[PDB]
Amino acid sequence: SVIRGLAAVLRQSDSDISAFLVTAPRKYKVYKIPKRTTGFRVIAQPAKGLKDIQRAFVQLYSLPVHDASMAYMKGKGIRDNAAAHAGNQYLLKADLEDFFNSITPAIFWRCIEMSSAQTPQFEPQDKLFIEKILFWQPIKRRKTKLILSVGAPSSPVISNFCMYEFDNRIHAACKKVEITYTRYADDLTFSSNIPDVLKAVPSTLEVLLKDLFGSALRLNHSKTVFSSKAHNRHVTGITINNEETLSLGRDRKRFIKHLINQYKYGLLDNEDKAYLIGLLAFASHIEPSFITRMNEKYSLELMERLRG
Amino acid sequence: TKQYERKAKGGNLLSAFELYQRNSGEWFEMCRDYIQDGHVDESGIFRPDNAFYLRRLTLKDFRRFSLLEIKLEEDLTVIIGNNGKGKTSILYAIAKTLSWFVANILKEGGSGQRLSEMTDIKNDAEDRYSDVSSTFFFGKGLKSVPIRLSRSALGTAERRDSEVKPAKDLADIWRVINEVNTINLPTFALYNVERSQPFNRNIKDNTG
Amino acid sequence: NIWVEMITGSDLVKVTNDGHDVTIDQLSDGQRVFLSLVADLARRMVMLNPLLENPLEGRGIVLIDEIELHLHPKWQQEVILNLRSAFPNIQFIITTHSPIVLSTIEKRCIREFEPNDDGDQSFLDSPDMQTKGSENAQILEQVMNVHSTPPGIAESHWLGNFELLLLDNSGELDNHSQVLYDQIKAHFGIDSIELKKADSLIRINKMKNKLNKIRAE
Amino acid sequence: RREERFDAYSQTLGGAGRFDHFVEWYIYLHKRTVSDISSSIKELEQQVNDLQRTVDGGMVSVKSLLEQMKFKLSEAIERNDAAVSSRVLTESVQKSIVEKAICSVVPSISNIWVEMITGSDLVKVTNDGHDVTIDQLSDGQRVFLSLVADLARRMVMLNPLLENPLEGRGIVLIDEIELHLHPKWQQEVILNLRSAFPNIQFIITTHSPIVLSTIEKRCI
Amino acid sequence: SWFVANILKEGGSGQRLSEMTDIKNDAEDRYSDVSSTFFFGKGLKSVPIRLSRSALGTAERRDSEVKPAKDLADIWRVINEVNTINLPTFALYNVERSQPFNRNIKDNTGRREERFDAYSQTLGGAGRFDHFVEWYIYLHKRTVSDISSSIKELEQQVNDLQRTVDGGMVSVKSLLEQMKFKLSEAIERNDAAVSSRVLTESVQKSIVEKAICSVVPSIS
RNA sequence: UAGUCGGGUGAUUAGCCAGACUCUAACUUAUUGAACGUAUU
Ligand SMILES: Nc1ncnc2c1ncn2[C@@H]1O[C@H](COP(=O)(O)OP(=O)(O)O)[C@@H](O)[C@H]1O
Ligand SMILES: [Mg+2]
Repeated sequence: SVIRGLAAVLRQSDSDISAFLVTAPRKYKVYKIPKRTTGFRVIAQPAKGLKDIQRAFVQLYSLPVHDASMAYMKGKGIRDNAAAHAGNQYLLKADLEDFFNSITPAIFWRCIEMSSAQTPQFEPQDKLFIEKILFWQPIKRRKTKLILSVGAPSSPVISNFCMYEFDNRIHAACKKVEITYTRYADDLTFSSNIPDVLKAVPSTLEVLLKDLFGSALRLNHSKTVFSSKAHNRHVTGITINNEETLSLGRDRKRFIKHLINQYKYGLLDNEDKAYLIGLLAFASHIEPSFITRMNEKYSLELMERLRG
Repeated sequence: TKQYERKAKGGNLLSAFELYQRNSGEWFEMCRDYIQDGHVDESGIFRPDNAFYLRRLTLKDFRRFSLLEIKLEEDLTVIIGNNGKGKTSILYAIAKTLSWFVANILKEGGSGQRLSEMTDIKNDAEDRYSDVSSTFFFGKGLKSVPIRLSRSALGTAERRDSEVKPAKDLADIWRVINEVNTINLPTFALYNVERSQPFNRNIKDNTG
Repeated sequence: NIWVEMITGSDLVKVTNDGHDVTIDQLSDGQRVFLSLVADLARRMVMLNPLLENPLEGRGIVLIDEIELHLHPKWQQEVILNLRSAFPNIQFIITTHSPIVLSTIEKRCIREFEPNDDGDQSFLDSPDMQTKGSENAQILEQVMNVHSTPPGIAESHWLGNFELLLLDNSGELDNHSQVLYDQIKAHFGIDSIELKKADSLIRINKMKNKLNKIRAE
Repeated sequence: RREERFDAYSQTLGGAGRFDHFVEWYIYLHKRTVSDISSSIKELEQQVNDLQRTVDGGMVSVKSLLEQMKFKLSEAIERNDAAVSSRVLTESVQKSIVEKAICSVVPSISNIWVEMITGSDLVKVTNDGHDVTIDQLSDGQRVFLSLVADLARRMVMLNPLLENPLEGRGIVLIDEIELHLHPKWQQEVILNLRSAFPNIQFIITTHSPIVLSTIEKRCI
Repeated sequence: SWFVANILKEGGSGQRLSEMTDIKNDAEDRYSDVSSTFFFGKGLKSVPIRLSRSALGTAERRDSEVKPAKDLADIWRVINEVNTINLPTFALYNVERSQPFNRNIKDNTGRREERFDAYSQTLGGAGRFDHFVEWYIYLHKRTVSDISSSIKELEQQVNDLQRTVDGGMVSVKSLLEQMKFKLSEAIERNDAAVSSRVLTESVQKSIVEKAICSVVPSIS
């Protein structure tokens, strides 16, 4: 049935879809992307044919996603995520370990079985094809190890779905004690105006993770961080200032001003100029007031020249 | 790369070092100044601009501890309690972590010490593995150096991996910069109760 | 003082210890162990910090277990101050059982296990009491949870019991209070702290009672 | 060699004890308690009798084996007789005495026993309510355990005729009694030692005022 | 040493160069290399091996390159495991070979009989003449003894013991099981010896005697 | 006191100036994929 649906969407024969899917878990290109300091991240992208199938699958089958999930959501982003916590004085961050690669076919099907909201029903015959669509085989010789890859177009949707019940439970629990909760992919954020309520949250998380996923999904204890207005608070790269407003942060703002000054004296190369323009677009989205101030500081004409 | 250039010019030590390695003058001097710059305070004491210290330690299912977090002082931390509270365990955990810096200052890709599979996993831990997580600080250009030592219990099929690359990366900077132009190097030492030994003047070491 | 003598025909390190010239082998275990620690640390710092005017102002992390090991109380009162003065940029992480050592250290530096822990505590914390400059008796009771007098000795309870007896008999020295007073006097002696405290209790209670009588009239 | 009575004098004045000798001896005691020697003699007697019947039945090939088994039986009887001849406390009683002494004197230890784990004998302790190996004990606990264990072993070996062998005579020297002990333990240590070993002359050195608070000035 | 280690054990490690003694004191590059090239027929004209060591604190490690030696030694080891083959001898005889002879020769534990005892201490410098004497006496005893007579005797003893257990003496079942195990072990050793395609002890003796007499002029 | 937030200045990732904050307590991250902002059409 899944095959027939995909074939219709992709205007291909059932037979050619089925044939392609036989070795689909191996149809990934692996490459490295440099980290911002030292080292590399390893990325596995599906082949073009497989990407098309994955997108078609996601189109055909709507899986439930909690409102606290901020990542990969139409019309939502890092701004919305940060804004959710901007009014609270105390902040807690937690992180899940090896998030995408921890999600296996077993977890996926368990979540389908467990799900409260209206999940698509799959025929047993289709289950094998679905596994081949959604999960990557890192080790050629080990046919039994299938995992989600970050680089696949279906991985965001599947990961959000797998966290649906988790998000439901923790959101409900937090709401009772006046804690704001949001999730951006593997990044969990908790904020409150009440002192000392946040201390209990990490233990609660470990119990819930064990309940829902056993030992498959775990908290990264080194990445559990408490903060307050006494210290720096940031949420998904956005600084929350002490006036309870979203900010790019002083250092980033000073860097942008530096670049603008260099541009004013015709010192920016084309690459740096392009970079500056992109960063100003982002700045306009996060902190429009900053753009106003730059217009005042540097002459509207200069800024328009730059952005034109 | 342009990205590394920006970070390095912002004062990031790792980026400056990466640029030095790829282009192998300016970047070398940046790295060396980061390590060597300092001033003499009002009391006549030299103070490095970029201090090096352990900020935080976390122990998970290690010996007596199910999950324990300690925040350390930059100058002096004193741990107190009754016998059997795990005071020595804490120092052992730190010393093993520091062994990874020492190994890599001596030798590229040197190996530090390990947690014991026989003794170091908590006896009644449901998960049969232990973690020692440490975060070190090295000035405002390298605010976080995270290390994790891990070990699974003897005869467990699933084996838990240590994460030591950040230690190695920092120790590499010290080693390589020193090789080109001499720098001052950090001292790491553990003095446990074994320091009480009988003295023998006559037994002389021929190992270096 | 410390120096090398070669003149006997073998290389000997000698020290002036308490005004007497001795070999290292002649030092007490306490002195030798402490000397060993400092000597070793100084050697390493000198070797690793050749560009500093004072190489002992180098960076590093030093871990010391049971800093009071083999040290007399007198030495315990100086050890932390001397170490920090000699190595001003080292991070020291120390364990101790000594209230005397704790009396020389600020509460912010102290991390203290909860007494009934059982290894499920999440975060270590500083004591409530300021330790630096405090009396050792207070540190014992407030920080280390140890009574000022040994609980397994009967005589340790006598002054407490004496006070209770005084309070039970409206402040008057009855037959029972007198017996115990005499026992305290006999055991601890005429100029003992314990007896002086007892005497003080008698005097204050007599005065309190006199006030009470004046108020009743 | 650890079962020989005068092993109690081995390295007594060397300064460290021999805690390793204790462990060996204690495991030995455990094995003998679980397997009595007379049943082995009875079993060996039965085997010798069965082998003698086979030799009497014409199987001359097993005569060499019979002679070996008779030798083993004679040796077992001799050991039993020597044990009987030494008028010694039973191995079970010895074990119990030492266990009680350790648990009474060492505050964190409530129980000590020998487990057969895998294919090796391991001494285990209940320390602060948790079961651990000796190697898992803190240095302070181990050092003090070592002292008491060693002393108790020697007393049991040297005082076989006493109902309580720890009430024997002797002179024990202890340098820095407070070594590795928290103040709470320092308040108990002298009382516990004197209670467990009432007829030993103790000559001790200390830097601890807390220890001195438990002692009469005449002893100082 | 690298060939020997890997013939004996998969992943065996040979000897490394010393940082203290093997590196030239005034080496500008602050590392040392020992490079060797071996030949093994026209199929393997070049087997390169490099032993390397860098000084402490150098910016780059210099590691040894030993894979070809290990690969070749693995061929010898694996093929030998399946079907016995002839193996290469490696030996060093230093001036240390001149040393006095202890007459007081050790009892046959049975290590000297094992084929790969030939690689024991082979590159130590002195040989092991003591091992020769033990092995040679062993060979003599086996030659004077009949082959599988112990097995035949053990076979007879197991048969006699089996008859006793069949006759209703269940007490000797434990002894029968022990003797059956001994018999099986003896047969297995015999079979392993048979399986290992090895020369008879008589022949081995003869070869060695002839060698000694031929090479050493004063010895007939 | 320290750390933190950041309005201004400053050929400007620096420095300096002004104002503020303080649950034991941020460590600024990752693409070509996904989402968002901008550009193109
Ligand atoms: N693997 C383990 N599992 C459980 N408890 C352990 C384990 N290892 C050690 N312990 C316990 O931890 C304590 C060790 O104390 P230690 O680390 O030496 O601290 P301290 O020096 O303060 O006495 C003892 O109480 C011992 O029973
Ligand atoms: Mg992009």
